[PDB]
Amino acid sequence: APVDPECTAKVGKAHVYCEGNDVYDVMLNQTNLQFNNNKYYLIQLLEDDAQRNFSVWMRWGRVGKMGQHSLVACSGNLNKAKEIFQKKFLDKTKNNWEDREKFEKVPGKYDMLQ
DNA sequence: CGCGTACGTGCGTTTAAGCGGTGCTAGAGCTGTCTACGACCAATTGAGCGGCCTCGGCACCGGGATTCTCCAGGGCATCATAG
Repeated sequence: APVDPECTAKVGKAHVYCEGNDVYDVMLNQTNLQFNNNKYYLIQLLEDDAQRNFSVWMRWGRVGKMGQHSLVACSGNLNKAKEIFQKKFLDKTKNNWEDREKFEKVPGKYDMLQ
């Protein structure tokens, strides 16, 4: 579960935040040959060293290609960052982040990399 | 083969052409003279002609540059699809 080197705007200067089970770094994949879907989605929380100053990285596209990405900055509070992260994970998977352990692949939603 | 417009057809309106006359006069046409211009003619001579050279512009030949034609693609943007 390494920080993406492809995030040039953020590589080098920060360390991804995790907590045991709850790892706020993850890559999800969805393949579906019926509809020719083959897409991935990485999410990464990064902390500043000086202050409690966090950033949420999202990156998604067809497998292999960087496609598109978004940076939502959360210098305000890390809890906001958890909100964005967990809410988006639910939106995208229909699984809660606290209950991420018992993942059940519903059709047309992301699964993660074991 | 399709499409669109402009000319033919037909019909009604206007106006000067045609017609017929009258009248006027410019100039066409005729006639008579006479002169100057061209025919004519003979002699003269030089301008022009045939002949004869002759040199430089042109024909030819070759060779290379440029242009014209031509085709193959360098490369690169439209489009479908992703996420």
